[PDB]
Amino acid sequence: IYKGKKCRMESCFDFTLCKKNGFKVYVYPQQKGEKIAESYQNILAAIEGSRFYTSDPSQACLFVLSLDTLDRDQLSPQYVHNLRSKVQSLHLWNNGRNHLIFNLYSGTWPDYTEDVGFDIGQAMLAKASISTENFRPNFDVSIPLFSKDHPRTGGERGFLKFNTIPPLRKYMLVFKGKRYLTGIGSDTRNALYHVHNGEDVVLLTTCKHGKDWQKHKDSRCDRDNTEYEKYDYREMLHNATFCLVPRGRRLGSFRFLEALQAACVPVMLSNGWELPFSEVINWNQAAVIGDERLLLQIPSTIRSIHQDKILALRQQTQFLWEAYFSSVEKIVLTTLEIIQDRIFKHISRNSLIWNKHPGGLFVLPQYSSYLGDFPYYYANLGLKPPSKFTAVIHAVVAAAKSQYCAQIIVLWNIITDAVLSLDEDTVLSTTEVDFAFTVWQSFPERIVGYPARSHFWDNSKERWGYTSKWTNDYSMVLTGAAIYHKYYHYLYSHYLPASLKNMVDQLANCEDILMNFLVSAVTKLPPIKVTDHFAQRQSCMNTFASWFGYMPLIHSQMRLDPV
Amino acid sequence: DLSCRMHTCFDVYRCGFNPKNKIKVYIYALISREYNELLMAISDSDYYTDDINRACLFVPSIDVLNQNTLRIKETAQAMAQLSRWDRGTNHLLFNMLPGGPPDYNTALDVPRDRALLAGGGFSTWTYRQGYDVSIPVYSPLSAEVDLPEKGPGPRQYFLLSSQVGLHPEYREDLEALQVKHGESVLVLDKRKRCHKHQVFDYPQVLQEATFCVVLRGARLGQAVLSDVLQAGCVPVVIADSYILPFSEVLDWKRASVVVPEEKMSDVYSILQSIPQRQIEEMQRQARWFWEAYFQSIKAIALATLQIINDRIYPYAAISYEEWNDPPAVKWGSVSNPLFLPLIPPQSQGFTAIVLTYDRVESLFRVITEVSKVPSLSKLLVVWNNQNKNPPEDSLVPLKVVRTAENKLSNRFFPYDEIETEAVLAIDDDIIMLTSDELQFGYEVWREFPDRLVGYPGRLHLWDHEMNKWKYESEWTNEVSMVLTGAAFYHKYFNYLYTYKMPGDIKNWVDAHMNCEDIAMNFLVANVTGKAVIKVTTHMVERSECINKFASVFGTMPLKVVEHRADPV
Ligand SMILES: CC(=O)N[C@@H]1[C@@H](O)[C@H](O[C@@H]2O[C@H](C(=O)O)[C@@H](O[C@H]3O[C@H](CO)[C@@H](O)[C@H](O)[C@H]3NC(C)=O)[C@H](O)[C@H]2O)[C@@H](CO)O[C@@H]1O
Ligand SMILES: *[C@@H]1O[C@H](CO)[C@@H](O[C@@H]2O[C@H](CO)[C@@H](O[C@@H]3O[C@H](CO)[C@@H](O)[C@H](O)[C@@H]3O)[C@H](O)[C@H]2NC(C)=O)[C@H](O)[C@H]1NC(C)=O
Ligand SMILES: O=c1ccn([C@@H]2O[C@H](COP(=O)(O)OP(=O)(O)O)[C@@H](O)[C@H]2O)c(=O)[nH]1
Ligand SMILES: O=c1ccn([C@@H]2O[C@H](COP(=O)(O)OP(=O)(O)O)[C@@H](O)[C@H]2O)c(=O)[nH]1
Ligand SMILES: *[C@@H]1O[C@H](CO)[C@@H](O)[C@H](O)[C@H]1NC(C)=O
Repeated sequence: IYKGKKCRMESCFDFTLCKKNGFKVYVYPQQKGEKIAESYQNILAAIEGSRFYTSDPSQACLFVLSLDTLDRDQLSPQYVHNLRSKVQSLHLWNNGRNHLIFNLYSGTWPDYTEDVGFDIGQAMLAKASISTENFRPNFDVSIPLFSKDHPRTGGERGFLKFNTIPPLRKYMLVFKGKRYLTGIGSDTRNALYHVHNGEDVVLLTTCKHGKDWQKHKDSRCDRDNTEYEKYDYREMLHNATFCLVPRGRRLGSFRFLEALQAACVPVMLSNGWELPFSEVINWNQAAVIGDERLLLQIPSTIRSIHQDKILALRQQTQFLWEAYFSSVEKIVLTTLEIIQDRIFKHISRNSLIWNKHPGGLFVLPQYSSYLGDFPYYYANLGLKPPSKFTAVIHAVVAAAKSQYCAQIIVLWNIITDAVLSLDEDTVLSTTEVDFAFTVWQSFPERIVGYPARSHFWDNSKERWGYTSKWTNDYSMVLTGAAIYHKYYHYLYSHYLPASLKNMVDQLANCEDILMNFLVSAVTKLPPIKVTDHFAQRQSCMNTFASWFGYMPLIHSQMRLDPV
Repeated sequence: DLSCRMHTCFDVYRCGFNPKNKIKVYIYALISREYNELLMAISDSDYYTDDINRACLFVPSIDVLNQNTLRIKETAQAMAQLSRWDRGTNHLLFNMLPGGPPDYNTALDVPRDRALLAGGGFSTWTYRQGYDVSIPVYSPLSAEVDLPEKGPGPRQYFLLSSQVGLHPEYREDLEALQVKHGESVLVLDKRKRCHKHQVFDYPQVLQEATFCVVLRGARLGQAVLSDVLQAGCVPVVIADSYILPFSEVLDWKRASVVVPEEKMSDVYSILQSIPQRQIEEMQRQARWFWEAYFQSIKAIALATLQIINDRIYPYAAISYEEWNDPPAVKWGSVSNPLFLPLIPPQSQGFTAIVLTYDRVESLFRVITEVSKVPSLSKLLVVWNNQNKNPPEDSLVPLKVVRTAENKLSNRFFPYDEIETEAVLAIDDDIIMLTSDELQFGYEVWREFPDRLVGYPGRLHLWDHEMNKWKYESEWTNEVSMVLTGAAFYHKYFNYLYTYKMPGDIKNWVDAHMNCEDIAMNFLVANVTGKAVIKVTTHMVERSECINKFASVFGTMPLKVVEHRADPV
């Protein structure tokens, strides 16, 4: 009845397997004899490198296949044949009950439908280009369509280095893409010459598709081709305010991710396209959604958009790209967290966490579903930072402090939000602690501490460095005399995979470095300084950067001092 | 047709772009007082128009909300005979009882091949995602009795369940929970709620519990939800597959707790895991949701039409914060427009603006001292005197601008000649600044792009004797304002001062010739919600300015901080 195409979580899913508070995903082993694409290798590595990965099939309540399902067009070279038999012959398929199937392309040439090929059954599919009429509202996940060269880890850090007012550029609406003479889905692109204008709405098209386009060409293509080679595509997206992202053969396109990297606000024209992560992300804040049926009056609608609205849309586009779309690892983690936020619908993330800084991938609701228990959402609410802090001392002396100090915890080998981590070899006066906490009250998201160290990029060894003496700037503050949020403790314990912490334990140090890496990654802001044993730090930093994919540490040469 | 969405079965040629981005709703001319009040609320709004050829949506004058005596065939005949059916391409329908005595279909049973439905109880299977809207079910008890606006806090009971005609399984599980825990869970039996040897009044008993249980007895949507929200207790919907009303825009995760029907014996343990602060937040959110969306039929109609209008004009959709903020936190909210944590590089600089009336001998010193700093791009000088002309050919790029009128607020206009983001406003009187100080100020602004970075430090204090704010500068123990003289700030702040300034503050500062820095600080501290960074009848006028600015805003946006930034 409800177990067919109209599957939902309460019908086509086994909550009892996930009833244990242990949400884990299991990856099938490779057959070592079937071709596999690089994008699916990236997806599998993202799942396997995640904290949700487990080897034991019994413990996991989410399954992801090892067969390449991303490319499901028989005209493509990554199509895998006889996949129906290979998916029905699996021992743990179980009609695909708790199975997550990733997909990026589907459909044949005459009609690009959702021809996944094999019987999905009750499994949920994270398809790239999903029509809203064929999308399960709370079961499927709409994911972006990424390239084979899309980064596995790290990111390109966006494009918008300056936030300029007025939020306008040399052109307004831009599009340099192929127009298809024959087929399905080229109506909107072919009807762009109607609204093509001067250096305000510049819409370029190309008729050179395939090899038989000459027979089907018309008189319009001759002029278009010469004018097509006038502007560079990457440059055009950077001199533009609104980036048109119409429908080609399929609803999704690579141009959406390029519009978000370029910081231009995308104006989607694809009718009925479930936008990437639509169920958790508000797409009226980072993009303009306009029907392609009203194509002629689109530029007037774009002009009607106020400058403050444009500024908000551009910044939201930048944040959304840098949060949920920068790398395929981020996409996979976003899909997995969206899955996780449907098992226990009281320990999940609200719509404000997904659509505001730092994003849902760094806000774990298992810690708390109350926005006041996090350091990021004080201004959005009418709240103030907590006035008391818990002092945590790790002992392997003086400990003279009474003001602002609700309790002292000494660890031998927490109620308040703020946590003071102190090393027994560090002596700090109570006035200094009070000043540090007062500074922290203005910046609850960051780490406020007295010791500070910075890093450098040595070209000779192509290796990240670590300096600790007479630095002209800094990008890390040690946790030995620092104030931060207890949610950072929770995030360090329950977010980073076991390998980094294991190496930290075995090397007897490098926990503060990883803490600073984590806080700089989540906040994207530098910390604040207030006023043989040297060799392994560089290896620690290199390993951490390799795991992250980039160096989240950001330099800063300020120093907050009392007046 | 369950497959219908707004991109296939809806018509967008009929209503297109208009300067006022509001859809226009036309009402046909033909019973329940409910539908009469709904139509009257729609008519007296901004959406009602005539000239059917110009409006987009249509709301038939046929009784649809009550399905007990709906006469489904008669309703289908009426919809066909509407003479403007057009396969129901744009028509909007309202319902709150989508259930039938034989079976509860959780949706309207009329054909409605493409009609738009605003129903009360929607399942996740019978609800079109982007097409339909889930509306609250209206309980007359909301307006029949006016419960006191009791504040959040501790209550006698913890969990409560005041429903009539539940299924035996639910009641048995609730009674097991009550005998297991006791003194916190109160299951009430059959406007009067009768426990064993004790009587409670139904509207007012809900005020004594911090959690109220809403179950699925029939139609998947119960009128008890509105009463639970009105009384302030957090609703615990244990009706699985139920889409909460206005879940498209409202955040029900901060106002209610949803527990699956299977884990009903686990309800108490789940509710014990919630801290008290989130309890208070959820109670306030529930009260706000009732007073804004559930209170009257007018609120329901307005919210429904507004959601539809946002769907048809996505670029104009109202903000999430406007959707789900009580006015208290709405006034206390910030919503910083410059929220991206990006650090602009050294390639660009700052367009320095120097405002002068007279003293063209310190101004040359000012230009000489400012020009020595690196990263400076454009040294704009604004000339306000209508009488005295600037020295021509006696003065890296420099532009001198003449003002139409001599107003002090001409240093804050957004000039198109500014191609950078940082703006250094500096006056002639300030001369004890070196190049390194300005350079370090710019460096500090790089990490704090959305706040003032000013060198002078002036604060404000509260006076008990006069009960009015005062302007304090003699002693420095904390800083709440930095004067616009030698103050780095974003050009968007110039835009805000020039255009988005509430009240008559711009006119007032123009008239009084003084107090521009205080107004700038007020506006920036309100818009950004962050303090300022200091880098290391005169007084009466400043105090009067502070008091006036506090009066116009309704509060004091300034925040006291004891920290300054200095070179490492
Ligand atoms: C006269 C006539 O009807 N001709 C068509 C002919 O144009 C079709 O040929 C094309 O096949 C292309 C192909 O490479 O197989 C196909 O490109 C698509 O497939 C590649 C992978 O092979 C994908 O990477 C591309 O993204 C995808 N291109 C898109 C999205 O347009 C192209 O679409 C076809 O035009 C032929 C089928 O092969 O059918 C007739 O002969
Ligand atoms: C930034 O400025 C805006 C206005 O420009 C401030 O909003 C105002 O906030 C005050 C309270 O802080 C509101 O006063 C209240 O008015 C209601 C009636 O409207 C009254 O019943 C209350 O007792 C209270 O006096 C005022 O209405 C409100 N104005 C608007 C237009 O929203 C905002 O608070 C400022 N932000 C900061 C951080 O200072
Ligand atoms: O001058 C051009 C034209 C296209 N593209 C790339 O081509 C893709 C989209 O073009 P196309 O018309 O092929 O889109 P499709 O309809 O094939 O998805 C994107 O990755 C663009 O970056 C490009 O880089 N430069
Ligand atoms: O009619 C006038 C008088 C003064 N100013 C401006 O007022 C500032 C000087 O302020 P003031 O002399 O009060 O500074 P202070 O003496 O307090 O340091 C300069 O920038 C002038 O351009 C002005 O714009 N119009
Ligand atoms: C678009 O911006 C880039 C900046 O990276 C600039 O080099 C280019 O010249 C601009 N385009 C045109 C047509 O000038």
